[PDB]
Amino acid sequence: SNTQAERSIIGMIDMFHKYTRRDDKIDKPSLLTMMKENFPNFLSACDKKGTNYLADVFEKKDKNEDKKIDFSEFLSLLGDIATDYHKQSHGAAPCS
Amino acid sequence: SNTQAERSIIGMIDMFHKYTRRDDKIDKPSLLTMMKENFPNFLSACDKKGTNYLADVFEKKDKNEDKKIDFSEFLSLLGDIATDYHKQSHGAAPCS
Ligand SMILES: [Ca+2]
Ligand SMILES: [Ca+2]
Ligand SMILES: [Zn+2]
Repeated sequence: SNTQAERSIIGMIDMFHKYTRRDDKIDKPSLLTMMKENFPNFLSACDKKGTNYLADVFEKKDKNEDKKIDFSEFLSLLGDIATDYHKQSHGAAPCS
Repeated sequence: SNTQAERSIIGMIDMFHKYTRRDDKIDKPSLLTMMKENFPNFLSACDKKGTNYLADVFEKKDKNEDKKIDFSEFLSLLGDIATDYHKQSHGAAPCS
Protein backbone atom coordinates (compact mmCIF):
# COMPACT_ATOMS: atom_id res chain seq x y z
CA SER A 1 0.00 0.00 0.00
CA ASN A 2 0.89 3.64 -0.63
CA THR A 3 0.94 6.40 1.97
CA GLN A 4 -1.71 9.11 2.07
CA ALA A 5 0.81 11.51 0.53
CA GLU A 6 1.44 9.19 -2.39
CA ARG A 7 -2.30 8.63 -2.69
CA SER A 8 -2.87 12.35 -2.64
CA ILE A 9 -0.49 12.92 -5.54
CA ILE A 10 -1.95 10.11 -7.64
CA GLY A 11 -5.33 11.73 -7.04
CA MET A 12 -4.24 14.86 -8.89
CA ILE A 13 -3.14 12.81 -11.87
CA ASP A 14 -6.44 10.97 -11.72
CA MET A 15 -8.22 14.30 -11.56
CA PHE A 16 -6.20 15.47 -14.55
CA HIS A 17 -7.14 12.39 -16.57
CA LYS A 18 -10.79 13.04 -15.81
CA TYR A 19 -10.72 16.14 -17.99
CA THR A 20 -8.16 15.46 -20.68
CA ARG A 21 -8.81 14.89 -24.39
CA ARG A 22 -7.26 12.17 -26.54
CA ASP A 23 -3.99 14.09 -26.52
CA ASP A 24 -3.57 14.01 -22.73
CA LYS A 25 -4.22 17.76 -22.74
CA ILE A 26 -7.15 19.80 -21.37
CA ASP A 27 -9.05 22.26 -23.56
CA LYS A 28 -10.28 25.59 -22.23
CA PRO A 29 -13.98 24.89 -21.55
CA SER A 30 -12.96 21.65 -19.85
CA LEU A 31 -10.36 23.46 -17.79
CA LEU A 32 -13.00 25.92 -16.61
CA THR A 33 -15.34 23.03 -15.81
CA MET A 34 -12.58 21.35 -13.84
CA MET A 35 -12.01 24.53 -11.81
CA LYS A 36 -15.71 25.05 -11.06
CA GLU A 37 -16.24 21.43 -10.04
CA ASN A 38 -13.11 20.94 -7.90
CA PHE A 39 -12.19 24.31 -6.39
CA PRO A 40 -15.48 26.13 -5.77
CA ASN A 41 -14.56 27.53 -2.38
CA PHE A 42 -11.30 28.88 -3.77
CA LEU A 43 -13.26 30.58 -6.52
CA SER A 44 -15.95 31.98 -4.25
CA ALA A 45 -13.09 33.60 -2.32
CA CYS A 46 -11.75 35.36 -5.41
CA ASP A 47 -15.18 36.53 -6.50
CA LYS A 48 -15.88 37.79 -3.00
CA LYS A 49 -12.58 39.67 -3.27
CA GLY A 50 -14.05 41.03 -6.50
CA THR A 51 -11.84 38.84 -8.66
CA ASN A 52 -13.04 36.50 -11.37
CA TYR A 53 -10.18 34.03 -11.60
CA LEU A 54 -11.74 32.13 -14.50
CA ALA A 55 -11.65 35.08 -16.89
CA ASP A 56 -7.97 34.73 -17.67
CA VAL A 57 -6.58 31.68 -15.88
CA PHE A 58 -6.48 29.70 -19.10
CA GLU A 59 -4.65 32.53 -20.84
CA LYS A 60 -2.16 32.79 -18.02
CA LYS A 61 -1.49 29.06 -17.67
CA ASP A 62 -1.20 28.21 -21.37
CA LYS A 63 2.44 29.30 -21.30
CA ASN A 64 3.21 27.91 -24.74
CA GLU A 65 -0.01 29.24 -26.32
CA ASP A 66 -1.02 25.93 -27.89
CA LYS A 67 -4.60 26.51 -26.68
CA LYS A 68 -4.19 23.41 -24.50
CA ILE A 69 -3.26 22.78 -20.87
CA ASP A 70 -0.68 19.98 -20.52
CA PHE A 71 0.32 18.28 -17.26
CA SER A 72 3.18 20.68 -16.54
CA GLU A 73 1.02 23.75 -17.14
CA PHE A 74 -1.53 21.90 -14.99
CA LEU A 75 1.04 21.42 -12.23
CA SER A 76 1.70 25.16 -12.19
CA LEU A 77 -2.00 25.98 -11.89
CA LEU A 78 -2.31 23.76 -8.83
CA GLY A 79 0.88 25.41 -7.61
CA ASP A 80 -0.73 28.82 -7.57
CA ILE A 81 -3.70 27.46 -5.67
CA ALA A 82 -1.68 25.61 -3.05
CA THR A 83 0.34 28.76 -2.66
CA ASP A 84 -2.69 30.89 -1.95
CA TYR A 85 -3.80 28.53 0.77
CA HIS A 86 -0.31 28.62 2.24
CA LYS A 87 -0.30 32.39 2.56
CA GLN A 88 -3.73 32.02 4.12
CA SER A 89 -2.35 29.74 6.84
CA HIS A 90 -0.01 32.54 7.86
CA GLY A 91 -2.93 34.93 8.18
CA ALA A 92 -3.05 36.40 4.65
CA ALA A 93 -6.35 36.77 2.82
CA PRO A 94 -7.61 34.24 0.30
CA CYS A 95 -6.98 35.32 -3.30
CA SER A 96 -3.98 37.54 -2.55
CA SER B 1 -17.74 22.49 2.34
CA ASN B 2 -14.48 21.30 0.80
CA THR B 3 -14.06 19.13 -2.28
CA GLN B 4 -11.75 16.12 -2.37
CA ALA B 5 -9.49 18.35 -4.45
CA GLU B 6 -9.33 21.24 -2.01
CA ARG B 7 -8.79 19.06 1.05
CA SER B 8 -6.02 17.24 -0.79
CA ILE B 9 -4.27 20.57 -1.32
CA ILE B 10 -4.73 21.67 2.27
CA GLY B 11 -3.26 18.32 3.26
CA MET B 12 -0.09 19.06 1.31
CA ILE B 13 0.24 22.26 3.30
CA ASP B 14 -0.34 20.39 6.52
CA MET B 15 2.27 17.83 5.58
CA PHE B 16 4.65 20.68 4.82
CA HIS B 17 4.39 22.38 8.21
CA LYS B 18 4.93 19.04 9.95
CA TYR B 19 8.61 19.36 9.17
CA THR B 20 9.14 23.07 9.73
CA ARG B 21 9.69 22.89 13.46
CA ARG B 22 8.59 26.30 14.77
CA ASP B 23 9.50 28.31 11.69
CA ASP B 24 8.40 28.33 8.04
CA LYS B 25 11.13 26.34 6.33
CA ILE B 26 12.54 22.82 6.17
CA ASP B 27 16.13 21.90 6.97
CA LYS B 28 17.94 19.10 5.15
CA PRO B 29 17.57 16.36 7.77
CA SER B 30 13.91 17.27 8.21
CA LEU B 31 13.35 17.03 4.47
CA LEU B 32 14.98 13.62 4.21
CA THR B 33 12.74 12.50 7.05
CA MET B 34 9.68 13.90 5.33
CA MET B 35 10.69 11.98 2.21
CA LYS B 36 11.16 8.67 4.00
CA GLU B 37 7.88 8.87 5.93
CA ASN B 38 5.71 10.07 3.06
CA PHE B 39 7.25 8.72 -0.15
CA PRO B 40 8.61 5.29 0.76
CA ASN B 41 7.39 3.51 -2.34
CA PHE B 42 8.67 6.19 -4.69
CA LEU B 43 11.90 5.81 -2.79
CA SER B 44 12.07 2.02 -2.99
CA ALA B 45 11.17 2.23 -6.67
CA CYS B 46 14.17 4.49 -7.06
CA ASP B 47 16.48 2.21 -5.14
CA LYS B 48 15.36 -0.80 -7.12
CA LYS B 49 16.42 0.99 -10.30
CA GLY B 50 19.71 1.60 -8.51
CA THR B 51 19.05 5.28 -7.82
CA ASN B 52 19.21 6.82 -4.36
CA TYR B 53 17.02 9.90 -4.74
CA LEU B 54 17.92 11.19 -1.27
CA ALA B 55 21.55 11.66 -2.23
CA ASP B 56 21.11 15.14 -3.69
CA VAL B 57 17.42 15.96 -3.52
CA PHE B 58 18.04 18.64 -0.91
CA GLU B 59 20.85 20.11 -2.95
CA LYS B 60 18.85 19.93 -6.18
CA LYS B 61 15.88 21.72 -4.66
CA ASP B 62 17.45 24.42 -2.51
CA LYS B 63 17.48 26.70 -5.54
CA ASN B 64 18.55 29.77 -3.58
CA GLU B 65 21.11 27.80 -1.56
CA ASP B 66 19.88 29.17 1.76
CA LYS B 67 20.21 25.57 2.91
CA LYS B 68 16.52 25.45 3.70
CA ILE B 69 13.49 24.44 1.63
CA ASP B 70 10.73 27.07 1.61
CA PHE B 71 7.18 26.31 0.48
CA SER B 72 7.96 27.17 -3.13
CA GLU B 73 10.99 24.88 -3.30
CA PHE B 74 8.75 22.22 -1.73
CA LEU B 75 6.07 22.54 -4.43
CA SER B 76 8.82 22.00 -6.99
CA LEU B 77 9.89 18.81 -5.25
CA LEU B 78 6.33 17.51 -5.28
CA GLY B 79 6.20 18.51 -8.94
CA ASP B 80 9.07 16.16 -9.76
CA ILE B 81 7.21 13.38 -8.00
CA ALA B 82 3.81 14.14 -9.51
CA THR B 83 5.54 14.20 -12.86
CA ASP B 84 7.03 10.78 -12.27
CA TYR B 85 3.69 9.29 -11.37
CA HIS B 86 2.11 10.94 -14.40
CA LYS B 87 4.45 9.09 -16.70
CA GLN B 88 3.83 5.83 -14.85
CA SER B 89 0.17 6.24 -15.79
CA HIS B 90 1.34 6.15 -19.40
CA GLY B 91 3.14 2.87 -18.78
CA ALA B 92 6.72 3.95 -18.01
CA ALA B 93 8.63 2.79 -14.94
CA PRO B 94 8.84 4.51 -11.57
CA CYS B 95 11.85 6.76 -10.94
CA SER B 96 12.94 7.58 -14.50
CA1 LIG C 1 -0.30 24.89 -23.52
CA1 LIG D 1 16.33 27.46 -0.14
ZN1 LIG E 1 -1.81 11.85 -19.04
